[PDB]
Amino acid sequence: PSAGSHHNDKLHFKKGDTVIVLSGKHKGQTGKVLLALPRDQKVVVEGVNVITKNVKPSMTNPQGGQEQRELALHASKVALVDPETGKATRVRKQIVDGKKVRVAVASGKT
Amino acid sequence: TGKKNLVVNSVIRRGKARADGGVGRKTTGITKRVQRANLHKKAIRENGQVKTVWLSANAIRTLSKGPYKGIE
Amino acid sequence: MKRTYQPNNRKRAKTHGFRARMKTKSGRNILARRRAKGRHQLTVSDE
Amino acid sequence: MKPSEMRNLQATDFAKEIDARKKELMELRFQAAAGQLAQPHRVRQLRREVAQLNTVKAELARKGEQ
Amino acid sequence: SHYDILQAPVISEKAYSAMERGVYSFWVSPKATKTEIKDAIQQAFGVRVIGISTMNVPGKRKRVGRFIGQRNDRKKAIVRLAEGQSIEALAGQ
RNA sequence: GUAGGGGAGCGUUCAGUCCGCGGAGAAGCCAUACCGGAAGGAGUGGUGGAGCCGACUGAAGUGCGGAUGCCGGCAUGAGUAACGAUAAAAGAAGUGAGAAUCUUCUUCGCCGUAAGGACAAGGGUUCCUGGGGAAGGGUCGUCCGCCCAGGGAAAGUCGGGACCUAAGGUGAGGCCGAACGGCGCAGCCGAUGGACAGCAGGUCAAGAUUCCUGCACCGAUCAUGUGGAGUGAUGGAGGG
RNA sequence: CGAGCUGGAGAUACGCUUUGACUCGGGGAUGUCCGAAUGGGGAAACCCACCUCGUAAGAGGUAUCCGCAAGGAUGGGAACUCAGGGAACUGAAACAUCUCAGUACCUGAAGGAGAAGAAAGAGAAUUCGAUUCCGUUAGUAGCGGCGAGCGAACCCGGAUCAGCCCAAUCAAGCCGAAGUGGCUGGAAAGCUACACCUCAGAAGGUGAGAGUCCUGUAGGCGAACGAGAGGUCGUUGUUCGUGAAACGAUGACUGAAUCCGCGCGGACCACCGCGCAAGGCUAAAUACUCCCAGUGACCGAUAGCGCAUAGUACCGUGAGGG
Ligand SMILES: [Mg+2]
Ligand SMILES: [Mg+2]
Ligand SMILES: [Mg+2]
Ligand SMILES: [Mg+2]
Ligand SMILES: [Mg+2]
Ligand SMILES: [Mg+2]
Ligand SMILES: [Mg+2]
Ligand SMILES: [Mg+2]
Ligand SMILES: [Mg+2]
Ligand SMILES: [Mg+2]
Ligand SMILES: [Mg+2]
Ligand SMILES: [Mg+2]
Ligand SMILES: [Mg+2]
Ligand SMILES: [Mg+2]
Ligand SMILES: [Mg+2]
Ligand SMILES: [Mg+2]
Ligand SMILES: [Mg+2]
Ligand SMILES: [Mg+2]
Ligand SMILES: [Mg+2]
Ligand SMILES: [Mg+2]
Ligand SMILES: [Mg+2]
Ligand SMILES: [Mg+2]
Ligand SMILES: [Mg+2]
Ligand SMILES: [Mg+2]
Ligand SMILES: [Mg+2]
Ligand SMILES: [Mg+2]
Ligand SMILES: [Mg+2]
Ligand SMILES: [Mg+2]
Ligand SMILES: [Mg+2]
Ligand SMILES: [Mg+2]
Ligand SMILES: [Mg+2]
Ligand SMILES: [Mg+2]
Ligand SMILES: [Mg+2]
Ligand SMILES: [Mg+2]
Ligand SMILES: [Mg+2]
Ligand SMILES: [Mg+2]
Repeated sequence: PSAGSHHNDKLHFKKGDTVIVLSGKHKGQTGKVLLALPRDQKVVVEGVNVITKNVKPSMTNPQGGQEQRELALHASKVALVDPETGKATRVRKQIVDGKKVRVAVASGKT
Repeated sequence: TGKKNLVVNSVIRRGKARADGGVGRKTTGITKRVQRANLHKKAIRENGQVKTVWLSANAIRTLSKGPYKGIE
Repeated sequence: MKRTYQPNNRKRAKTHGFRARMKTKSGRNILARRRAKGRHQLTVSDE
Repeated sequence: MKPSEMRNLQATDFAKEIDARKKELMELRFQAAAGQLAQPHRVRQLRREVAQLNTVKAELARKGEQ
Repeated sequence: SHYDILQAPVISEKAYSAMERGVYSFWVSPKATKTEIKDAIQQAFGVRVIGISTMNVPGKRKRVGRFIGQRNDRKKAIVRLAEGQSIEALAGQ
């Protein structure tokens, strides 16, 4: 049963956007959006961190080796930022221009 | 399959012993109930162009009186 | 000794197949009454 | 392009356009099953182009008949 | 059309040495005919074809997990030309 | 105190409602010498990982040792019986992580109107190459008809169709019949049969009157000729 | 719709897309072979053709019946409806009339429903006024080896209403309020101190229980395209089993009156009442539920459909089982 299922497969944010971790261990940290997977509702922030072992696989690399790279995350501990405050920061949707739609807070915008 | 009308349809059949009596004997007791069927005959006559076909008996009269659409 | 089942391709097909099963009413009936039970195996034609 | 480069061209070209698109598609195949076919996309893209071509000559030939 | 048909070439010790002989061998399209194949290669290879053969082959039913499946069945075709008229595009293999 | 009627209650779920607990740990499970007149229910300790106890009320798929009951699991019999023809095996050599069993060698034993060879029906990749060893193999297996991957099959003359008809099956019109339908002339389908042009050799790990070499045959359409006036069916006879 | 996409599938490499992809709604085009198959054959998915146009590659046509043509029919559909056909086990503690029951099944036709329908009627009040449906009358009147057992209708209340003609708005989407600090904890949504929203406290996701994170809800907008006669004989139907047997209904024989006339009122007669046969269509309420949605003192892995999916594995020559 899908994860975006109950979230109208809807990504409230976007590839690029800065983010801050609400709930978890990484409570509050900054990250550009490197990967935003809407259906599974998963997404990568430059924060997270992880040590993965990529097993024997002789090609490439005879021996294994390891790797410090980072585990993706669930767009529900992802939070968009408010340039002023920069924290727990909901979103309103307004219109600048000229049929270009946008995004404020309680003090726009981002 | 008569002239006017199809046909062939019918019918079950009973039958009873110690029948007949002083209007009521004691009464009639019955033995049977099975089933039968019914029919007609063959006759060759005309319509529009040329035809031959089956024809009843009632049809035979009804047509020898006059053409109720088909002729002889 | 010798057994019930001695396969014969022409027999098999000319007996149980599809042109065969449709040639008769009760075989149309067999057909759709199979289809309803979601047979993948519709008929020995489908072997 | 997708709209502007097909409807500007006439169908006696389309026949042999189809033809050449095919030909390259075929040589592509031979490559593929010979190895390596390092650009798989090009195949499906040529498919796409073909479908375009036919959609075109079709809708067109039937809209000129008005 | 005059291409679609020749679904691939054939690859093996055999095919290679036949090629070396001046006999070329392809997979083709089951429904096809031998006249059709002759017209095919004669068209898209500008060659004199004087010899031909075909043969439909099944397809190794194989399983990948609890999924017993048949492969698509092909139609290997062999052609022999005349006067050492080798075909270019495969002559390197 | 048996069949039986009566009386009061214990537990299970779902439900309404209140008391309320729970990641400093719910249910479920495990141990035990506590409590209740009994169905039962508490204390604490170990398990577990996210839900649940209690009171009152309502509704039930509501309490199992039996039905040669049903599903499933595991015991007995038992390390027993059997390893599927009494045609029979030895030694050397090799390989491997490991060999009575797999691969070479040299013998021995059995079949030999077969236990050899070639087809058909059926089976379907079991064929060949290289690999694998869980399970299939009645032991073992390094092996296999098992597992993986890749290859292999070639026709104008063989066999079937592009020709024929038998039994039989069909079948417009036709003959019948509550319906579906049952018959049924010609015609058509129908090989087990009629008809019919190619033989000899060579070779892939794996094909062979196919492919390759050598020398043939048959029908078809065109052309240069001999042309130089007849061709000969949907019916006739002969023949088959 | 606006940032990601490249099907489950979880795999590499190839790429695509802010000139707007992917996904969604809405039309179109292409759609091999089999199957009503339908050019002819055939052992379904294969074989062999003939004709028209094309330079070929191709494209069309070549079933049968109703028709002047145009045009319609063929086959499928879980149940629902109508019709031709029509069982038995069973019960009567045996059986045969009888009951099971016009039930099971077979078949024909047809639809989104169908059937029925516009009085020679119920009827007993000189009343109602086409039908279908429910309630009721009513287990009453009656039927019956008067045994088992079978069982109406008129009236009364509702549902929905109709009577016409002929022959001399939903379907894609958008927009939507309001919390933070400390604490335990692997992790806050929980504990806590103070907060604000509510036309929004239905729900679901987030490291453990979130009204104020997310998706949403109340609410508000919302598309180019998109959808709204008599008689006789053998019988039978209704509660109708030959019973006083009316009436309809037909198989075979007979086939009257048309207005000072015809038909019924449960034998039959007068009287006195209700009625216009021999020609047709008809929405509505009603039945079902393959499918879509909402709910639940319905199930949660021996339950629940057979299936957390599969009519598959497996058995069966087959139907079929599973
Ligand atoms: Mg061949
Ligand atoms: Mg295999
Ligand atoms: Mg409760
Ligand atoms: Mg519980
Ligand atoms: Mg037991
Ligand atoms: Mg015993
Ligand atoms: Mg011992
Ligand atoms: Mg013993
Ligand atoms: Mg012993
Ligand atoms: Mg022993
Ligand atoms: Mg042995
Ligand atoms: Mg021995
Ligand atoms: Mg040696
Ligand atoms: Mg060694
Ligand atoms: Mg041995
Ligand atoms: Mg032999
Ligand atoms: Mg082998
Ligand atoms: Mg073993
Ligand atoms: Mg080894
Ligand atoms: Mg016949
Ligand atoms: Mg033969
Ligand atoms: Mg011969
Ligand atoms: Mg022959
Ligand atoms: Mg030859
Ligand atoms: Mg989208
Ligand atoms: Mg096409
Ligand atoms: Mg056909
Ligand atoms: Mg009847
Ligand atoms: Mg009986
Ligand atoms: Mg009885
Ligand atoms: Mg029908
Ligand atoms: Mg009578
Ligand atoms: Mg009667
Ligand atoms: Mg009467
Ligand atoms: Mg369980
Ligand atoms: Mg189950």
